[PDB]
Amino acid sequence: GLKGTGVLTESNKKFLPFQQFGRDIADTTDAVRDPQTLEILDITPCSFG
Amino acid sequence: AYYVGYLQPRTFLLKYNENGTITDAVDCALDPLSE
Repeated sequence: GLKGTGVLTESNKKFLPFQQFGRDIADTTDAVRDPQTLEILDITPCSFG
Repeated sequence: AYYVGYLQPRTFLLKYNENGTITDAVDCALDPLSE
């Protein structure tokens, strides 16, 4: 249900075993857990300028 | 010995570390230094 647009790179984030989302400075989701493999995936929005 | 506290609606500033662990907190309605 979390909708977004970006590149799904490897996060290198140490989530606690209950945690599902990662936030850094705002309401953006910086890192997200894979629902199937439980791999922690980064959310970086696509390149812009 | 067992301890019973009670919960209040209260604002905190939580110190997350680099590992995602909450290491410290400020009770924002404790004393005016905390405000």
